[PDB]
Amino acid sequence: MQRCDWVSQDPLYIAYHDNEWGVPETDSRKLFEMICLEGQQAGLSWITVLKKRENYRACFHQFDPIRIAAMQEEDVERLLQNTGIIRHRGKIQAIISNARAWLAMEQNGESFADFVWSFVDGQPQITQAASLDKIPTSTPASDALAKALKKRGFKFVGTTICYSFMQACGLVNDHITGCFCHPG
DNA sequence: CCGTTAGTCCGC
DNA sequence: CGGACTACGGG
Ligand SMILES: Cn1cnc(N)c2ncnc1-2
Ligand code: NA
Ligand SMILES: [Zn+2]
Repeated sequence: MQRCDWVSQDPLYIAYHDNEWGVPETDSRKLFEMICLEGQQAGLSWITVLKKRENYRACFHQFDPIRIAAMQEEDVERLLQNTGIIRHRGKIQAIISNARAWLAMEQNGESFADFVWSFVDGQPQITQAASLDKIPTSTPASDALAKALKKRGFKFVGTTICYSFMQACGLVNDHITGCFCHPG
């Protein structure tokens, strides 16, 4: 089975690639979880975060924004000691900030899913790249999404993070042409 | 440019 | 073994 260049031999990474990455996600809560996990990747490899994803789901209340938004300074200082996540105060606080930011949107008219999908025009763009070096790391759309998220109070959401989120949640489909998951 | 994680790599 | 190095926040 030929797969994208970034997939290691780790079966956890293989299942994530085959079953989740690039598959259009339209659920607001799932999208919220993914923008949070992409921010947790900053400066690190994605596999580090993926391997910890079950720990994140346990520590952050299955990414239910109401439960997250109720977390306090004491929770942050507790999580800073938890070796199952990334022990970085700014990143832990970012998940809490992001949950409050999502609530401020959703209690006030704006679907997070409608909002992120507004940065793509119709069907997800399918890459024409045969190799990872020909796939962009950010685009005009990811630039726009990052700027809009920051305006709305989100943290750890720059253009490169936003583009990786777009790939992951299938707002673009960046499976290389030779990958068995490419919609060839 | 400087600071940071977790993890890899490299030199002593 | 300890240090360098490695997409944000910062100055
Ligand atoms: C290589 N890769 C695969 N999947 C994700 N969700 C990523 N975020 C950053 N880098 C990523
Ligand atoms: Na759209
Ligand atoms: Zn692929």
